Amino acid sequence: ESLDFTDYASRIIHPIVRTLDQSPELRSTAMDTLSSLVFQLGKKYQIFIPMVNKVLVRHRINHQRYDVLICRIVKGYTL
Amino acid sequence: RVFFMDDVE
Amino acid sequence: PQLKKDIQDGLLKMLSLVLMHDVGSITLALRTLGSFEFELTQFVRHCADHFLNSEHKEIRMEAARTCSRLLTPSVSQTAVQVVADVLSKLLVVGITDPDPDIRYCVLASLDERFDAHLAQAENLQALFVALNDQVFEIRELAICTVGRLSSMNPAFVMPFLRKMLIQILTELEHSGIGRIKEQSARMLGHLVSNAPRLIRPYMEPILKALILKLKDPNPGVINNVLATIGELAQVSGLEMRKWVDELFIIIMDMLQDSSLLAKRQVALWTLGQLVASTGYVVEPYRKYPTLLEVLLNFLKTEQNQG
Amino acid sequence: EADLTDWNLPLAFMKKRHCEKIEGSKSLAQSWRMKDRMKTVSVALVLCLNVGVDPPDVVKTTPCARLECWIDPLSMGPQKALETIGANLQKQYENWQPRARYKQSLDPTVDEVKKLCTSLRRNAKEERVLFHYNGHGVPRPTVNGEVWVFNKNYTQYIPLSIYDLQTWMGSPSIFVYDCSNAGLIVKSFKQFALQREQELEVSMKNCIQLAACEATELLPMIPDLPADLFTSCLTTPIKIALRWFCMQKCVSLVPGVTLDLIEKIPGRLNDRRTPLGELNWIFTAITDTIAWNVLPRDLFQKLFRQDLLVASLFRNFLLAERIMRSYNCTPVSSPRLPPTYMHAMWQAWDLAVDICLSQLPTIIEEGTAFRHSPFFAEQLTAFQVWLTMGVENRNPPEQLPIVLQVLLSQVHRLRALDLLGRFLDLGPWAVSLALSVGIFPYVLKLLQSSARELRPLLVFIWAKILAVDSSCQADLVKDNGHKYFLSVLADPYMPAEHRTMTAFILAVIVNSYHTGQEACLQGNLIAICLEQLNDPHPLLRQWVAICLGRIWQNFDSARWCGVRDSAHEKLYSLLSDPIPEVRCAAVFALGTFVGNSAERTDHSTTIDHNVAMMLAQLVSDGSPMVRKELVVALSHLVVQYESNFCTVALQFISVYTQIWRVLLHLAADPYPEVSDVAMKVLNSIAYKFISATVQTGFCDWSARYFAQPVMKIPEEHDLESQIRKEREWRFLRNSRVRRQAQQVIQKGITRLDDQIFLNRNPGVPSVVKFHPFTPCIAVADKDSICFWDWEKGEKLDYFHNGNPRYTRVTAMEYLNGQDCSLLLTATDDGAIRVWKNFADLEKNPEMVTAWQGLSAGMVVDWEQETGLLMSSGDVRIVRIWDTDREMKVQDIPTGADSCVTSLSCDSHRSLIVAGLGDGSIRVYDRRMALSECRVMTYREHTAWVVKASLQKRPDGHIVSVSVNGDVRIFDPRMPESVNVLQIVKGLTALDIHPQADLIACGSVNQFTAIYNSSGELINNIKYAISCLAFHPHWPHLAVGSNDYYISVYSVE
Repeated sequence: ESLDFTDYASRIIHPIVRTLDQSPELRSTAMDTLSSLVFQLGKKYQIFIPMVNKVLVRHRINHQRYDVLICRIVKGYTL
Repeated sequence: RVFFMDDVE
Repeated sequence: PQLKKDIQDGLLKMLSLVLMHDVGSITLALRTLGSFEFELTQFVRHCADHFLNSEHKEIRMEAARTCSRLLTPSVSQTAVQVVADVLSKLLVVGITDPDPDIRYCVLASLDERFDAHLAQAENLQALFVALNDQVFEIRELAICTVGRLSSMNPAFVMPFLRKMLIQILTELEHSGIGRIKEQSARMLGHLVSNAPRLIRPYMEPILKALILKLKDPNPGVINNVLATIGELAQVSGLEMRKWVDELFIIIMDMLQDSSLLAKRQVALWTLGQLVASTGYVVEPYRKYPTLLEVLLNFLKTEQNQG
Repeated sequence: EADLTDWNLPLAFMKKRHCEKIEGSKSLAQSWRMKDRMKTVSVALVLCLNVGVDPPDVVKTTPCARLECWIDPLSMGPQKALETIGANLQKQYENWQPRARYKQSLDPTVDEVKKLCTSLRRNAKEERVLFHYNGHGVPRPTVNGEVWVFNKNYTQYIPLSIYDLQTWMGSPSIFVYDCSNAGLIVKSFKQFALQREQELEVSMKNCIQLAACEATELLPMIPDLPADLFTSCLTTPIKIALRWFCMQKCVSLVPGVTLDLIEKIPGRLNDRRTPLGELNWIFTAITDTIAWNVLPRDLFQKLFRQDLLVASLFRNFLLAERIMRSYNCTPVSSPRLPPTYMHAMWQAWDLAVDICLSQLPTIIEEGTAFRHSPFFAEQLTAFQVWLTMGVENRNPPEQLPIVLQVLLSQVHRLRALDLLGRFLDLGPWAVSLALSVGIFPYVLKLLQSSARELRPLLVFIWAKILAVDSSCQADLVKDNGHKYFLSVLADPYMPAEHRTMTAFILAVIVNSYHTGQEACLQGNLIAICLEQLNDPHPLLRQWVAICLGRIWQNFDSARWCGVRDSAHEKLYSLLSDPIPEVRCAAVFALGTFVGNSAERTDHSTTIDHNVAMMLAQLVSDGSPMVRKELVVALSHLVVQYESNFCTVALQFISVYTQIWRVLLHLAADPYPEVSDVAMKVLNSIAYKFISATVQTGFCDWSARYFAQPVMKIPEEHDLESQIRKEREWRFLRNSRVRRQAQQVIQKGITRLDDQIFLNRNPGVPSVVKFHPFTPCIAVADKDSICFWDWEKGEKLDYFHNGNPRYTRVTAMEYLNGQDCSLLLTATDDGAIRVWKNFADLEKNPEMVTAWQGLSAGMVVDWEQETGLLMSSGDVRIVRIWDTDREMKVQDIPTGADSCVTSLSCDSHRSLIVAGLGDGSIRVYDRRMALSECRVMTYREHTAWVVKASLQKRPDGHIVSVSVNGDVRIFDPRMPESVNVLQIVKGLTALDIHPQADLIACGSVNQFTAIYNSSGELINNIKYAISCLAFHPHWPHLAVGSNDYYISVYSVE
């Protein structure tokens, strides 16, 4: 919320997807953190969309806020 | 204007 | 080469027949396609979808190597757009792939041949994101590539490299960890080697920080610091004549006796680099009378050829 | 090999005018225009500093913060310090907005504030008024939404309701708060605005608010920073930025830098060449860059482009937000701006600041020459790198505001203009974005510069601008920059391309704009255009003609000036210009010159009749586009003389009679569109309103050329284009077909009796032609054109010629048969038309061009290599149409009463041989004069010559066969036939194959005799055989009897 993470996107995202793969228990918390990170990044997250979406399909993860943020980013709408 | 332009003749 | 054209046509027809349509055969076909030269646009676009929809790690890495080798012929706006899209897909693979080896291979494949396309803003942003990677070696390769691009697009690279230099310097100064400090010194050396123009104005603070690190009471960190000092000597170009005396004192003090964890090889190499860069000749003999004796004794003591 | 022959083949009827439909590109809704220009008339500076007394709410530290507006209050006494700080703050605000009424309130009362606000509102009722507040010396604002001020005795802090404050103020105004809890002020203001809105049923967007801190947050108390931090950032962004930079750890990168050095920095904020001005310029560029990159376009225009003061305030507000973030303070704006502290441009800002201030120790002590920072050069290099690959409509480059900033100065003005022009060359979207960013006023001011090196860049940029948006003509006239373009155009040393661009700009300026038309008439544009009217540049001539036509558009003064300059006589020359586009432009200009007679003296009537007669001879123009322009010009003529044409028309139910006959000829045009337009114009005459006038899109069609990119390499020249690879594949296939045909010929010719297929057609097959390489056969019927296949054996397409019942399709041709072939259809009356996409799956029949020719049936002999087209028939003249120029080149007399039954020509030579009904066969050589064109004239037949074909070999033999069926082989170098043969007493049709000497003869008794030139019997196939054809390469023969049956034969 307060800092900038445009530089350390990979160092957080790769552990996040790794944790999602390795632990269903922390799926909700990891997804919330990922959604907050995507909101902070904005259009910079478009690189990570395919891999993370594939992982979500692989684990049937359906989060409202992350999905709506992804939809807004793909559509290009800013809010 | 909004910005000062110099050296225009 | 009585009929090289006929041989190439037959080989291309065979490869087209094979690729028109198991896993080991596909791996062999990819190795063959990337091995030697051929005469290839639709194949590149189709294998672009192939490696995306291939969950086999071996297939993905073989396809990445084959794509890298096939893109060697790199004016058509259509073809330039095709190459740019393929390179963008290659970069998104080399950034988002969980496999560190595949990402490392993709980044290594990005040679000087892709400098022109890689200089674009999106590619530079992808590299900037990639620079903070989990794999330290991938970080070194990324920073080397970015510094190599500092002349093509200075406006986007020099500020980012300045920020990364600041982060590396504070890491070296504050982190009391051998591994972290060693990685910081290695990154600093790579930055010095690859971006002399950006670092030349900042030669003094970097040299002062390295000197302060040297005066501190792990062999890897000190060796990396010595190597970075040696590179900075070449980069500065006589601009460090003020500190050559202190550098000589420290290097000679650590050079005598083998108790120091630093290897004598890197110490001798960086002493030579300092001598070459600063033009400091004859005077060190007078200032330091044991220097000649130590150098001659190294001929009788050390056994490595280097 | 035979590839070079295919490569150097002109592609007839394959260009911009033929492929692209002629029309004007639709104009996009350009919203880049500024809706209104607001001005901050007056500035209010309320300073509740309370010097010498600390507010009870906050107990400051013993050092605390004592710098307010860079003044220490305790040094010079309370009242003197208060007055000095007020004056200094007024000066700081004047630095950004010198032209404003500044009234300072120093610890005022509620009544004083009320009176000041009312007075300032009365001074500027409909303009923005700045209300600056600094509540450092008063307690924090209450949750109720009140601001503490001083009473008369300065003994108690009297609250002031925000609702009352905004009641005193009007709608257009801005507010700046410098207090610990300005977030409370903003929240209260928004809540009270909402309350006013609720009350209004039974002034929020207009109001602008800036806040020093969030409601919960407090102002920093660090001794090093000034207490008046937010206002210092909003007023002196450079000074506070330098001070903040000299406090960060980054100073370790440059030792020997101290606040004392920062204070003694040389330079001013206005002199950009000085270090301080350089820093200010770089900071402004970076802040505008961040604003444009982050904020949306609408908010960007509303905030950073509406007025100077608001733009400066927000550009400083971004820096204030970034600096305040480091001290746990969040500045707040009434329009919520997305955070901008993380943008990468701040790293470039820090790098530039460090580079610039690294030289200060040498500047002050040693006194070196201050070198300019390379920041702008690097940014322009990055913009160039983007442009290098930025063909695709990817994310817009971040350097457009930087380009705008660089355009102001001169050191990099030329490079910036060059790069901006290259960027605008990309397409309409790039130019629209450049208009959005606010490049228009600066490129308009660039016209005042007299530097001759800027002329090409400026003219290119303005050509693109007018190509995208046409509303800039009024602004160009207002600036009087049209004189600059006149001077550019009147310079022969200027390259022809830039002069063409200048002509296009001037034509757009006067495009249906009276003020610009009369301004250019005053500017002597007619004479300048006439001077460069015959320039050896087709595009320049076309656009000069278009501009000249546009100048006298409903403007009698320009018409009179052209009459004085005899512009019509000089413009008559372009009517014979080889380029059809130039002819169309000249016809448009002449028609417009006619259309504005407005009933002048008899001289006008005479010159108008002369123009009508001059335009009447352009009826025999191959280009239907030029004929459509002739129709428009004749509509102008009609509307000028409606009564005369009505009388002439009623006469038939001598100038106007000839024009009416010309209109009748234009009505009966093979081109459907031109025929429809002419028929509508003629019908408008019969029922005799202004709605009948029709304007062609030719002008905007030509204008579209400047919209498309030009600087880029054409796709055709590129080696790796898919189009070039497809062309190479077709060439390879053609070469293979030729080689296989040669191999078959060398092996000899065997008996041909194989019937590939037998099919039935709706109509009688008149003429059959095979596509040379693709397996498509064109079979023409009385009212349809059938396209069959001899391999797939299926019907592909069924066309309708559209010719009247009496007329009949006589011949057929495949233009550009090597690749991207066309179909030439020549009717017996003279209607010649071109078909495209005739045998394609995903495309329908298309008619590229059509034009009446001449005016046995009609005979045609196409020559692909030279590109010449010749048509012959009942007329005693053989016309030579040039498809490149769309005009007849030569009209050789036949010198015979009988009609031309057949015609042929030899490649690389002028051996035009034409058969005749009487039996005699003439030959004509066009190399000499028309009277000497005829070479040999031998008469050895008395019958209609069925086919006077000629062999492509250098020793060309004319195998003439008449209705008598007697074969005679003539030669161009001999006066008598070499071989005489008699095959069939009554012959109906015959065809010959140049490669294989196989003379296929017909017979009324179903016999098909296929003999040799020597007369050796080969085949007599047993079934009115009125159509036979041979494949140009393969030994394929198609035979069609009286019945509508088609066959294709092959030699095994």
